[PDB]
Amino acid sequence: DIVMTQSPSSLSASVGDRVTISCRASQSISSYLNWYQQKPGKAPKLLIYAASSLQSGVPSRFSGSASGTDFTLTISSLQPEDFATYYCQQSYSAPFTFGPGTKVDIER
Amino acid sequence: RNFNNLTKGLCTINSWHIYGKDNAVRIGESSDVLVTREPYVSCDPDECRFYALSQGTTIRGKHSNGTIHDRSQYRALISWPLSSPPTVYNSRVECIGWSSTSCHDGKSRMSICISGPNNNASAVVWYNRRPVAEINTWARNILRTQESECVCHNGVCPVVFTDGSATGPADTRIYYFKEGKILKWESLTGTAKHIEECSCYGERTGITCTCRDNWQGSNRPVIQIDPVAMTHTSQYICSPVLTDNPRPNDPNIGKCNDPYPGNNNNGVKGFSYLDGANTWLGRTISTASRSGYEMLKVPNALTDDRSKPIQGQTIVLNADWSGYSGSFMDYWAEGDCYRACFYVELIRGRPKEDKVWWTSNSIVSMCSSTEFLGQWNWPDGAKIEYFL
Amino acid sequence: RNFNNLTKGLCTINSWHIYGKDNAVRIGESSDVLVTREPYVSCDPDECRFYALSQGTTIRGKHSNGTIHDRSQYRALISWPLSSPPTVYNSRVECIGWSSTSCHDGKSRMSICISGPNNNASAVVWYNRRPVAEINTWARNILRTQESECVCHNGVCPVVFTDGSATGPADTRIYYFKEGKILKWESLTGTAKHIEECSCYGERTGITCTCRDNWQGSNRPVIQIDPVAMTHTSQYICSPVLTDNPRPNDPNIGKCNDPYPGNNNNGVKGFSYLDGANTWLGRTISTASRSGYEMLKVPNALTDDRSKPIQGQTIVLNADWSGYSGSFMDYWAEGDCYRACFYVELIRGRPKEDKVWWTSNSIVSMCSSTEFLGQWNWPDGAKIEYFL
Amino acid sequence: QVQLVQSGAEVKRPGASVKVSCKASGYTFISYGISWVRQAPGQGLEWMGWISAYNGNTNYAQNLQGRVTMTTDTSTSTAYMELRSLRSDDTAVYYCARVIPGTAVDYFDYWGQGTLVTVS
Ligand SMILES: *[C@@H]1O[C@H](CO)[C@@H](O[C@@H]2O[C@H](CO)[C@@H](O[C@@H]3O[C@H](CO[C@H]4O[C@H](CO[C@H]5O[C@H](CO)[C@@H](O)[C@H](O)[C@@H]5O)[C@@H](O)[C@H](O[C@H]5O[C@H](CO)[C@@H](O)[C@H](O)[C@@H]5O)[C@@H]4O)[C@@H](O)[C@H](O[C@H]4O[C@H](CO)[C@@H](O)[C@H](O)[C@@H]4O[C@H]4O[C@H](CO)[C@@H](O)[C@H](O)[C@@H]4O[C@H]4O[C@H](CO)[C@@H](O)[C@H](O)[C@@H]4O)[C@@H]3O)[C@H](O)[C@H]2NC(C)=O)[C@H](O)[C@H]1NC(C)=O
Ligand SMILES: *[C@@H]1O[C@H](CO)[C@@H](O[C@@H]2O[C@H](CO)[C@@H](O[C@@H]3O[C@H](CO[C@H]4O[C@H](CO[C@H]5O[C@H](CO)[C@@H](O)[C@H](O)[C@@H]5O)[C@@H](O)[C@H](O[C@H]5O[C@H](CO)[C@@H](O)[C@H](O)[C@@H]5O)[C@@H]4O)[C@@H](O)[C@H](O[C@H]4O[C@H](CO)[C@@H](O)[C@H](O)[C@@H]4O[C@H]4O[C@H](CO)[C@@H](O)[C@H](O)[C@@H]4O[C@H]4O[C@H](CO)[C@@H](O)[C@H](O)[C@@H]4O)[C@@H]3O)[C@H](O)[C@H]2NC(C)=O)[C@H](O)[C@H]1NC(C)=O
Ligand SMILES: *[C@@H]1O[C@H](CO)[C@@H](O[C@@H]2O[C@H](CO)[C@@H](O)[C@H](O)[C@H]2NC(C)=O)[C@H](O)[C@H]1NC(C)=O
Ligand SMILES: *[C@@H]1O[C@H](CO)[C@@H](O[C@@H]2O[C@H](CO)[C@@H](O)[C@H](O)[C@H]2NC(C)=O)[C@H](O)[C@H]1NC(C)=O
Ligand SMILES: *[C@@H]1O[C@H](CO)[C@@H](O)[C@H](O)[C@H]1NC(C)=O
Ligand SMILES: *[C@@H]1O[C@H](CO)[C@@H](O)[C@H](O)[C@H]1NC(C)=O
Repeated sequence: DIVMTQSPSSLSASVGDRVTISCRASQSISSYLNWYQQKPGKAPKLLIYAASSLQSGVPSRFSGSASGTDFTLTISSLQPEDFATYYCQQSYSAPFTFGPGTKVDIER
Repeated sequence: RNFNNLTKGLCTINSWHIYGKDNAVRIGESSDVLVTREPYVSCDPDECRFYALSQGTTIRGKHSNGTIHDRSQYRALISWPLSSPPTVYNSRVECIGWSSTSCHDGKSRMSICISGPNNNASAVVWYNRRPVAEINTWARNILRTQESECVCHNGVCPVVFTDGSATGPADTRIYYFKEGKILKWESLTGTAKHIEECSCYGERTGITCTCRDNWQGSNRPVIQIDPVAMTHTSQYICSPVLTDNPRPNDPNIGKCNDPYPGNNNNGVKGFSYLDGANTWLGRTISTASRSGYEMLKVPNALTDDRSKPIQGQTIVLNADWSGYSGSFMDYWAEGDCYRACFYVELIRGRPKEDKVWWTSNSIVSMCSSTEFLGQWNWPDGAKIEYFL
Repeated sequence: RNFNNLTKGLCTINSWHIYGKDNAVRIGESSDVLVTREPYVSCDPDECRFYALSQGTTIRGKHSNGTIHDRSQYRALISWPLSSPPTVYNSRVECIGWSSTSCHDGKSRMSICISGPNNNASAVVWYNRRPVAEINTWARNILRTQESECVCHNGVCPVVFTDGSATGPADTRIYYFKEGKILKWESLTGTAKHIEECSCYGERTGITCTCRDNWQGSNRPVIQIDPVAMTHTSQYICSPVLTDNPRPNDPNIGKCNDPYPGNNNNGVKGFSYLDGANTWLGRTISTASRSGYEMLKVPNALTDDRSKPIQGQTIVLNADWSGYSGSFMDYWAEGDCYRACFYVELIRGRPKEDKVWWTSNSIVSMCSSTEFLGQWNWPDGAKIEYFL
Repeated sequence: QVQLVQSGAEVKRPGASVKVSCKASGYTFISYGISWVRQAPGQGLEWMGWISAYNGNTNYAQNLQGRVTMTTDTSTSTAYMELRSLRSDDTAVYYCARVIPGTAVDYFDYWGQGTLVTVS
């Protein structure tokens, strides 16, 4: 059982308001963690791979890092278009698993 | 004399040191320095010289306007003394053409130049400064070659040629030459999918070439050539460290028998030294454009798809401009191993600087050492403002 | 051939005569003459050449602005024929770095260049125009060397290196090289307290070097080197005649095992020939700045702390500009003794002339004779106005 | 342009099997691996399995074993996945995706639009 959690499970922020989303693996997965973005009705999109490598075509506002088994995804400003559920994937070993996902909603 | 025989191994590489630098662009501000591009370095038994393709005009002249083109047919391969600028009054012409390669086999020098239209192109092979043999075009689409030093063994000098679409499955041939004559040629084999602009060095019998894939990926192809057998194979460097430009950000796991995707139809010439734990890779620093340059020590990069750097050295800052790079060796030097060396083209002017109508380059080169030496970056140092 | 062996003695010196002069600054007014500094002279068995550190630009160009700096890393050691200007179209590059030394051992030439940052600096030793060996920095503060011809005996060429604060007890090492390899090195010993920029000549077995003390005084230090034993000692020149610049006005009694005070943290490279009653010292004329230049005959200056001049010759007037000076000898010349020679750098431009943004030098050199010849001063002769 | 195109939605009764295709375009099919995930309504992504690019060795999620198989047709550049003995809780959108090493898993970068399978 390759275990990972997300924190916050949910959050919200005003557009332009910088946020951070974390994932915590039980196991020492090292760099083998990818981040996905999913919008309703769509297949998940990729943002970051191998802990901190940004995927080409992904806006520069996205970045991330890791320490121990704690991985984070963050943004610079919050884009009107990046409200989505974010997920971490543990690619370290089969079975490959995902965290439950973190939903960022819009602050009201 | 006799022919050079590749019997020694490669020296341990702990660090790199300055070998040469011409400062051609700075000098050219007020002197008769030729506009050049696509340099390489080559050494004869008693001399090292710089080679480059000249545009037939000085930087400061009016015919430098528009030298951005890769062929004008006013282009020629010239040679001048190590670390001197390529001036109009000290250069020797080796041959004429828009694409070339050259080397010394221990008795004399071979030079190959490609000239003509993109369709009815042709290559002329020179030896000992006389034309000897010619090769016509076969796929009818830009015959092109290495732009680097060739390596000979016992008189045999393998040369890589490409002919065909640069964004598709162009064909490839390897020719084996001796004293300018053609002894054999082979169609490309192995698992590499697209090859252009190979950089080669010899070691302890056998030639290793790092080439570029301009079609499908950032993991440069490698050709392994046996000059005695006149046979070869090919594959990609397995390491997750990507070396082309533009390139994807590095993955955890690389690929070996298939190109690594994300940046299609592009790339820059480069090199590597593949020697197990003594393996070093060169690359640009920026992933977006041709700037910066660094050397990374990456054990077993050729075969280990999870290998990572354990050391490195900065040559050019990402704040500076870079360009094509490649390898060379002095095969007549005394000692029990060959000292690896490399060069980097530093491009100034167009296409990045719009304040001038020309494009030109400076040359910086480095050689390895077994000592751990300190580091310094090497900008070309020209002020573009002085040309404006 | 074979190696040069220092078996002959020094010729009697009665007077000095012109050996060479390039007039580089005057010529450079309207020609492609490189900006240089810190020259020296060296001779191979059949040729004498000038050596200097180039700033990578011509005097008249726009990159000459700011060449006042001692290192830009666009700097290289170049060599050109005796008495010709250091032009861009006739110079050969020996090596790259901001500090250097070189000499011929009878079979081939050794050249050493120091490059890189002030911290992670390094030296590369070249021989027969190939890199051979390297030395890293040890005190981490400006590795630096002689800026003069080195002297070899039976293949062994001692070289002095300094690393450390220029206003404090910097360390010092002497390396013994053969064919570019390091055979030995020693920490500095004897009573000299600070050593930089040594000027050396060989005679009747043994090498004498006059060096500079940039920390505590005007009585230049001397290193006495035995190239066979690879051992050395040191002391100061005892004579009351002071030779550095800036310097105190001369006392009646000098010092031998301790620097002579009054002008701290400064000085200029210079030389002497120490030979008992055939002893000659060189120095600037002004005590306040680097102007003028004269030779004084001062018997037993090395050991007699009350010795005074008994003869002399003016080379440069105090009305002219001077610069670094040093010694050299042709060790392949026919005859029963070595003819002593020396050179003087004539600096023009910044930091003394604010009308230009560059700094540059001309070279004047002299050789001894047994005859009593007349004298003439030798200004560089450039009009600064023509560059304004 | 790399694309992955999946079969449209289907409804099955429990005990039935369903086969979902995923056609590849824009790249060499056999050089990349294929994997599947499923997303039950309101849920995250459950990995189904991964099939290797050159030999089809496969690797199935443990909770699905005995009901799931994967196969590819290299002549049509199309991947297939099949579930057997369906239950109402297998309702999910099934997605196909491409993996960069085709011999190892490290980053699934291309995704199909998803196939909705309803079991009732
Ligand atoms: C005087 O000169 C000397 C000589 O030049 C100077 O010393 C040099 O200083 C430079 C500084 O840049 C170093 O280069 C970097 O090296 C790191 C790798 O670190 C290695 O060395 C560490 C040193 O300690 C040990 O070795 C020394 C060697 O003698 C020894 O003395 C000491 O006692 C000790 O033994 C090691 O600790 C380290 O290993 C550790 O970590 C391993 C990780 O898994 C672990 O396995 C080991 O067990 C151990 O724990 C290792 O050996 C390089 O990473 C770095 O390169 C990155 O950063 C530069 C900075 O600009 C960048 O240009 C490179 O491209 C690269 O950048 C990364 O991020 C980019 C962001 O976009 C990305 O694009 C890049 O692709 C790259 O991506 C990252 O992630 C991907 C994917 O996950 C991954 O593939 C990439 O590799 C990378 O991680 C530099 O190379 C010199 O090595 C060092 N040389 C020597 C001989 O010391 C000295 O400082 C000078 N002094 C002064 C005063 O100036
Ligand atoms: C054609 O060419 C020839 C060849 O070049 C020309 O002849 C040369 O003319 C120059 C003129 O400058 C002379 O240079 C000066 O020499 C004096 C020293 O004098 C010596 O020579 C005298 C000559 O007579 C004897 O020798 C000749 C040689 O063949 C022989 O032919 C003749 O028959 C006779 O034998 C000697 O008399 C004298 O010794 C005497 O005094 C001794 C003192 O104690 C005594 O012991 C002896 O017994 C005897 O009594 C001696 O041998 C140098 O002093 C002078 O240098 C000073 O002046 C110059 C001028 O600018 C300056 O640049 C120097 O730095 C130095 O300046 C002093 O003052 C400065 C003020 O700030 C200070 O900063 C300096 O440091 C220095 O300081 C003084 O005090 C300190 C401290 O106390 C002390 O240490 C210093 O030494 C100094 O005292 C010049 O060197 C040539 O020597 C001469 N050469 C020859 C071969 O003749 C000829 O003229 C040309 N013809 C034409 C038409 O142009
Ligand atoms: C370099 O050649 C170009 C091409 O002829 C020159 O630019 C042209 O200048 C004329 C002047 O009226 C304009 O009408 C054209 O539209 C310009 N063409 C382009 C492409 O801009 C250019 O000035 C030349 N540069 C130098 C330094 O001679
Ligand atoms: C040499 O470089 C200096 C440094 O840039 C130039 O001097 C500057 O000229 C600008 C012109 O507005 C002034 O604002 C700066 O204050 C100047 N700097 C200094 C230090 O004076 C100088 O003109 C250049 N000289 C030449 C001949 O090109
Ligand atoms: C190079 O190796 C071949 C192997 O047969 C040998 O015949 C040839 O003479 C060698 N060349 C030299 C210069 O030793
Ligand atoms: C130089 O002197 C040494 C002393 O042993 C001698 O062996 C050597 O051959 C001499 N060199 C020449 C060129 O005579």
